[PDB]
Amino acid sequence: TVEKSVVFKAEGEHFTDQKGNTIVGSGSGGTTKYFRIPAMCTTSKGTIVVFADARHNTASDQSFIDTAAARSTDGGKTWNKKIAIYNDRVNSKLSRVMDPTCIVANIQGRETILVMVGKWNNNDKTWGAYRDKAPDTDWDLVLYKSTDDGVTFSKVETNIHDIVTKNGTISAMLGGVGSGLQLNDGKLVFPVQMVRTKNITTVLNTSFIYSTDGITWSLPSGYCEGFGSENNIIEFNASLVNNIRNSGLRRSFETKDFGKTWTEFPPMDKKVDNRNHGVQGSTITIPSGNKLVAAHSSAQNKNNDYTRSDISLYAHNLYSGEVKLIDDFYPKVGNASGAGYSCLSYRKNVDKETLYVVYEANGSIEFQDLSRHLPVIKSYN
Ligand SMILES: CC(=O)N[C@H]1[C@H]([C@H](O)[C@H](O)CO)O[C@H](P(=O)(O)O)C[C@@H]1O
Ligand SMILES: [K+]
Repeated sequence: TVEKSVVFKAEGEHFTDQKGNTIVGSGSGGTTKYFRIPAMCTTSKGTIVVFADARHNTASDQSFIDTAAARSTDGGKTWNKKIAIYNDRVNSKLSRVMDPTCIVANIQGRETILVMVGKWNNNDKTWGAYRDKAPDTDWDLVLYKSTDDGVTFSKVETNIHDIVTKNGTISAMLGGVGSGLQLNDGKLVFPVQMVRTKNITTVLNTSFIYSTDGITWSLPSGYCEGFGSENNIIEFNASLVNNIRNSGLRRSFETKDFGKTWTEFPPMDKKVDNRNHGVQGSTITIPSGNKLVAAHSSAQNKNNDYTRSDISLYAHNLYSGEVKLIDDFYPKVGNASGAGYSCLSYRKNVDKETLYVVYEANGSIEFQDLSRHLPVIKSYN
């Protein structure tokens, strides 16, 4: 409802641990230093829930991180904040939970918010460097859920570690970043990225995990090419279509056999250029009559580097393959320490449609209401 607000302020937030003691970060006055990787979900009550890495000491990936959650019930004007998932606190310099992917769904009639993050404790190198073990012993992928509209989160005892181990060719797995989805048949789907074991020629692959109850998960038999691995999936008729990060042009593939084989999807394949290094992007579908339109956000990256400037909203015509820039909502050069990520959230509650975005803005996480752009996006079919 509000047009724009700051969800998490770099060097402006103070969080407390499980015992009620304040977490003294490296920010001014002992605040959390930097926020990254925003994920957002809107509920049937109109509640906006935002998750993000609370990188307490540094913006670097291998650092002390907790998953923060902010909840707004007044259209994004004010935010109630807290830590949703705490890292294990084994290593004060490296313990972390990171890269959230959320899903808002109705599981057997109960509206649930699921959040999945990767967890590490002693690894001091980038996750893609660990390929000797199946899986890496330092790694874990945890899932938390909220059944009270984002107020409290609880760990879900899942079989995810089991399926990865059983596969035997996966060193580590992570969510695609941003948001997953609930299919028409009710199944929950989390797009995933995976680092394969050393013997596999392809270092990274993309796929997804699915579940009916959110407790028992499955992995399909096939694998999609990895590229920059971060990705989102959308349901289009009887297909699952992904949108993957890649240095240069984004890639898009579709499965018509539920994860067994993937072929490039022309309407979205190589349509948006993120330039050097690539960036994570959010891709969701928006209904228009009895048709669908895909809305997407990622950085134009005008400096062709890690600054990832100009985080923009695009509309993808799934039928014709046309693409159009709808709005450059953050037309600024980002902080090379960590920038460019975003997450879109569309929802139609009763007769009210809303389109929101959450994105990285120089260490902080900002929110913008993009609903005014819906008529233009919805006409792209
Ligand atoms: C688990 C993890 O490391 N996530 C980080 C990834 C990852 O290192 C790369 O995607 C290579 O796998 O990098 C991005 P970015 O630096 O491109 O902004 C920040 C993420 O927090
Ligand atoms: K990185």
